[PDB]
Amino acid sequence: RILGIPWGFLIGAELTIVQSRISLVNKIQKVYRSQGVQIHNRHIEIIVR
Amino acid sequence: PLDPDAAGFIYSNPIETSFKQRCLEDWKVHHRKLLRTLQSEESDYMRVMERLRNIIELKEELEAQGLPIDGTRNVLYQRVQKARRINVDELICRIKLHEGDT
Amino acid sequence: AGAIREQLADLDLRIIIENSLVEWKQLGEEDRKIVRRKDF
RNA sequence: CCGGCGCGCG
DNA sequence: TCGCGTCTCTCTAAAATTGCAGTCCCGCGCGCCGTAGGAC
DNA sequence: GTCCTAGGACTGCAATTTTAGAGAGACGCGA
Repeated sequence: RILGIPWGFLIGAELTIVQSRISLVNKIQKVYRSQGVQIHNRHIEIIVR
Repeated sequence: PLDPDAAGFIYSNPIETSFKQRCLEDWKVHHRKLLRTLQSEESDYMRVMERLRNIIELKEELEAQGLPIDGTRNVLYQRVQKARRINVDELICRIKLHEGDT
Repeated sequence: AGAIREQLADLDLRIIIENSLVEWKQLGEEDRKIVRRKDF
């Protein structure tokens, strides 16, 4: 409603995906770190991408 | 394609649309845009909102056909039973679109 | 199945596309099965 | 030289 | 002389359950049992 | 003896099953 031509869809999708990736990695890393499992961020970022 | 005109296109040529119909479509798409930006971006508010949308008991049966004669008595009955055989503008312009204006 | 094969053989796919598009536009210009018919 | 059922090992 | 809520359906838009479709670690060893049915 | 011989647990989802919503042609009653 604020932005019309693709800056509505482009920026909306960009903001949603950027926020989703941050929380998706945090939730997965939080589960494994609670169990003492050590996995690099690269491996999870490959899956989330 | 049976039509030789469709030769060249991928999924046949565009369908025939008269210049009169194309102008009407462009008039409609413009006003659906104007109505959209009204809700996103007081007695004057309702009168323009209604204006944009407007740019789109046996006697009740008469609207299904052309209403030939009818009116006095039993004519409506005979016709219904025989019909089965065939079977503010100065304020609207104050808004402005900005499509393509980066 | 013979009737089905005959129906499939004489189909005009371009007419199918045009009729589907025009019906989709008619539905849009007018909410569960009003959408499910569109998805069809 | 094919599949089911039962029993096991890591 | 029609007019009036309305009797009895009437057809479809919109949810609301509801019956499939799909899936459910890996790698080894051994044994047993199939292969059925009927008028001769 | 036998030799041929013909019933989980969860998720996802479109399919029935309504529920409703208005709605109308003929109409018994009625003005």
